[PDB]
Amino acid sequence: MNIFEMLRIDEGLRLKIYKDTEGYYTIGIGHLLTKSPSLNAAKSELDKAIGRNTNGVITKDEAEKLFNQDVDAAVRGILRNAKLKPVYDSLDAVRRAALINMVFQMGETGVAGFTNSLRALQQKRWDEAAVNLAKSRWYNQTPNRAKRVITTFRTGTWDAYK
Ligand SMILES: [Cl-]
Ligand SMILES: [Cl-]
Repeated sequence: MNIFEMLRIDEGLRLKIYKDTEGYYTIGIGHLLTKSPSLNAAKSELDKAIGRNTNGVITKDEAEKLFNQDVDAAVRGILRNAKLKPVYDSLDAVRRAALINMVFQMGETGVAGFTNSLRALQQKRWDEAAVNLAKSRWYNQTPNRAKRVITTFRTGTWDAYK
């Protein structure tokens, strides 16, 4: 298992514009298009993203290309974030994947704010981190996905995804 596979399971794959868990227009494998309430605005952001008039539909290859960029951007924002990088550098391969998942989902800023959980992860206090991560709007809005990531940090295995 790896990051791609992991996120592919958490986000799914949709080839037409859809609303995410927050009601925002999205496409592909969790590619957010816009927070605006307008489908037209979504369609425009979509064509700009793919470089063609899509009519709000893309192909699988196109979804995968957006995914590749998105995963890459997430890793890179982790590496540039002064709060995130030290954490990521301290972790093993499997837990690094869980930090990337959260960043993909919530954005770097959102993640950099789990101050307390970051500190526990960095100190390798697994159970403490897991408990703290659960006290979040994140866990209350998307509990099954959050439990999966949390278990990942707790155990350092892919068990939650098999
Ligand atoms: Cl260490
Ligand atoms: Cl809470």
